[PDB]
Amino acid sequence: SLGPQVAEGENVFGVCHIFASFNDTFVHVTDLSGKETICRVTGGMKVKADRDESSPYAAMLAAQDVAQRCKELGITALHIKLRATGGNRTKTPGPGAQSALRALARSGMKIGRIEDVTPIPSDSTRRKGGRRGRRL
RNA sequence: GUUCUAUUUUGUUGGUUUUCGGAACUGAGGCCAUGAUUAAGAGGGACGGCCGGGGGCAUUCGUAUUGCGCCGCUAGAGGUG
Repeated sequence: SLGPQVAEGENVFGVCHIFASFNDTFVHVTDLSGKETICRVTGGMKVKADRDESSPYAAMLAAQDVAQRCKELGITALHIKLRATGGNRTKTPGPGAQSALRALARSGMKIGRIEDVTPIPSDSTRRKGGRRGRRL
């Protein structure tokens, strides 16, 4: 919550691990090595309904809570890690990904670099489901 | 040359093996236009390089999933129309 940095000289950098699932929106702010984190508020905490924890409404509210909480410390430069479900499951980011990318800069924080660190398998195991799949 | 014999035969009577006619063995020959059609827009096999997620054995690398050990923050995380 205290920053000994000078405002005019440099900006304190950081990274964000934005997990985009089909039923939740995880945004996770940690420091440049990733061991010691800062703040993690989800899209399921901002809405009192499990149906819309990956809705675009839920994702941009989590960015504002990150924007309000991290402003107390002083980290304005924020790198971005876009992470999908990965593995044998889908590698496509969920619908609550772009809006989490979209709101937090508008509250006043500065964007670093965007990277895809999705847990993509080289060669994965058997995907969940049978030989016919998730028929419905 | 070796083995055997049908024989015409010794003017008619008794011995003998030759020439005589044959069947087989063996030796030196002469001679033959002296004996082999090609290699299938078929193959077999060889040779020489190249080619193959071809096979088997050993070796090596790579995420990912699950779980464990350590650290930081958390009241929600999963799942579904």
